[PDB]
This record gives sequence, structure tokens and C-alpha cells, in this order.
Amino acid sequence: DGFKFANLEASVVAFEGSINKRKISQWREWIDEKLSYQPSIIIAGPQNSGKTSLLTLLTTDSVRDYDGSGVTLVDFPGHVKLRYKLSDYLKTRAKFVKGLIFMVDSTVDPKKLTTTAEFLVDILSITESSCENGIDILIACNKSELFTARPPSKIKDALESEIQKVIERR
Amino acid sequence: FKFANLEASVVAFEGSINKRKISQWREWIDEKLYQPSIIIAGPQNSGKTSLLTLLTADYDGSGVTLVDFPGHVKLRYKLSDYLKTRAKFVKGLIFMVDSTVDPKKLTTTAEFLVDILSITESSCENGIDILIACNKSELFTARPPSKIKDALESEIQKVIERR
Repeated sequence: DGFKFANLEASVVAFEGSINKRKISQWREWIDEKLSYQPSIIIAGPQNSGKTSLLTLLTTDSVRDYDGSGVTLVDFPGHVKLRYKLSDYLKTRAKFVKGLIFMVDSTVDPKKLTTTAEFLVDILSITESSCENGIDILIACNKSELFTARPPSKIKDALESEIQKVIERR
Repeated sequence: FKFANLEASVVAFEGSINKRKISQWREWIDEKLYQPSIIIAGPQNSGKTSLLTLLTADYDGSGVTLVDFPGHVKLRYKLSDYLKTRAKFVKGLIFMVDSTVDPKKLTTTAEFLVDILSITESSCENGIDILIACNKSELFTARPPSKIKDALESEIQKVIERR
């Protein structure tokens, strides 16, 4: 039978939150639990998925070397790597990468769902092959405050179904 | 296709990472140089990491799809987005190339230059100024920077002619 989050190598949980209302306690719990190198998590999502807002909250609203592997383009003096591949970031930091967050919308329509499921396939195909056990995933179900919002478990269930169809369409 | 017909300036200078004689690169860098930046461009084993060893504000999420925390390191960050975001603070780009070059190695180098140049030149009026850093100039197989530059120009035309 089909794709199930349950059968991935890594753990996958789904929690609701709200950037507009700064209700992100579950996401922070998860992040605090996961957090050559200091631990990191990755924030993953398209334009307007809430990432910049999430970073401001995490840096502002809380109470408290160079490796050229796979680099074709890097700036000076900053040493900013351009076209830096997810696969290389993961290979170089290995066990210091502790998890990955997918920012998704709790109020998704059938269209937005498809393009999101394709982004998950892409990124999960890389995390899952990067090491034994993959990298643990949070599906951060934003806009929880909206009258059209669905429970995280139903978003997770709709993503899992549409991911199966994306794999089929191959 | 001529480097002279680009909107940006293109210069080629010798240097030796192995011997630490890179004065002409450093001069160009110091002259070209948000804080001012330049970009260093080249495949694995072109000497970028050694070159950085010798040389050594608010977060913006435009075009960002993947970003780490706490570091705010951007992944898959597109050259076009870096350029659009920093604009006039980007002062130059260096192509790391080998002075000793088989005709094999030429085509792959030429394809890389076209890829990058087509993006720098489209980024603004007059594009981004280019240094062709001709490395390993001490070797007995080394050609002078003027010949490396002419070789690349003629190979770029051939690559472009594969339309």
C-alpha cells in the first residue's frame, strides 16, 4: 500500500501554531528538544510560508571553520556560500543537524496541497538518504487561528495522500 | 563573443596560490572593495578555499526556501537573488582558472563562465566586473594571462554556437 509518514526512517510530528498571534509554544518545545559545529535545525518552505517571521520570533521573543566541500560560489569577506546544496550541508554537519521544519498552511486548498507535497518529496528524498534514521521532521501547521483551519492530524493525513499521488505521477 | 563587448570590465592576471604570490589579485580586490563584497567562482579544486585563507545586516528572506537556525545560513541561495538583494554593494566576481589548460578542461570552464556571466550581466546596467584569476602561473606548462583569456573567449563562442 501507499506512502505513510509512519514508515519514513525519521520521526515526523505535526503541530499547529500561529505566527500572527505569536502562539508557537509547541514548535518551540520541539525546537528546544532538538537543539566542529553547534546543533542546528532547518526551516523549509516556499515564499510567504512564514519563515522570516518565525526566525524573528525565535531570536527576539524568547527570554534568552570554513569548509569548501561542494561550493562553486562563495563571497568575501562574508564567506557566504551560494547554491549551497542541502545534501552538502547535511554531509558536512552530519550529526549536528537535529531536525527539519516544513512550514505549511492549516487552511490549504487542493491546489496549494499539490505544490507543497512536491516540495516535501524533494526535501525528504534528500534528508532520508543523508544518513541512517534520516532527519526528524516537524510539520509546522501555521495559521491555526483561522476559521478555515484544520487540525494538524488532518493536514498531515492530506499531505500523506497527496504525496502518494505525486509518487504515482512519476 | 568578445570579453570587450560585455557591459562589465574583464581583466586577467597571473598568480600562484602554491607560492603565495597573488599581489595582482589583491590589488584588484582591494580596488573593487551591506558591506562591499566580491564573489569567488570556480569548480572543486580551483583554489577558492586556499584563496580565502590568504585574504582572511538584517536578515532578508527573498528567494529563500531553506534556512538554518540559529545560524540563518541560506541553502540553495541563487546568485540572482544574492545579486538583486545586495545590488551596488557587490563589486566584482573572480573566476578561478588554471593557467595550464588542456583543451578538455576549456569547454567545461567556458560553460561555467557563460552560466555565471549571463546572470551577472543581466543583474544591472554595466553588470559585475570580472577578474580572471590565472592560477598555477609558476608551472612550466603555464600560459600567460592574455592567452588564457583569448582561449576562453574563443571557447565561449563555440559553446554559444550550440544554439
